[PDB]
Amino acid sequence: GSDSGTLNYEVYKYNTNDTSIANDYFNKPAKYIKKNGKLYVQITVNHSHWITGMSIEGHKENIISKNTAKDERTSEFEVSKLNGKIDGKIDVYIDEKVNGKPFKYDHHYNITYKFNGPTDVAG
Ligand code: HEM
Ligand SMILES: [Cl-]
Ligand SMILES: [Zn+2]
Ligand SMILES: [Zn+2]
Repeated sequence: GSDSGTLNYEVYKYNTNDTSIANDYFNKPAKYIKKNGKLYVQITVNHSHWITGMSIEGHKENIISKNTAKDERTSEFEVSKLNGKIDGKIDVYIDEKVNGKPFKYDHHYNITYKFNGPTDVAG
């Protein structure tokens, strides 16, 4: 195997096998890195300015890069596995026009990640 690379994943509605409304805001694929004996994923979101916070498996995002022009950011999370489901949280805050009409949105959600990374890279 390889201790770094890309991995496919999907974001599911919490504790279901259904695609989350959140899923479109997550760029695919992510990357993974194994370092200091631990496993990490590096996930890029779009509409970054709408997503005020993220955590996975109880760990808050560590923002490693931002692209202000594309309204994207890349966040690193420690994970217990590269293949399988891990619950996470996302905070969303929107206050701007949608189709010309003011829209406001302020929610904190649970989500379930399904990671489809390699099975031969252990912690
Ligand atoms: C204009 C933008 C958006 C609209 C109109 C919208 C609308 C909705 C609606 C109607 C629900 C169902 C709530 C319920 O029935 O209780 C929902 C749930 C949800 N939304 Fe939002 N949403 C928007 C943006 C976002 C964004 C940017 C994210 C995250 C990046 C997000 C993440 C979620 C999550 C995680 C749920 C819970 C159910 C699921 O996982 O699909 N939404 N949204
Ligand atoms: Cl979490
Ligand atoms: Zn809030
Ligand atoms: Zn809410």
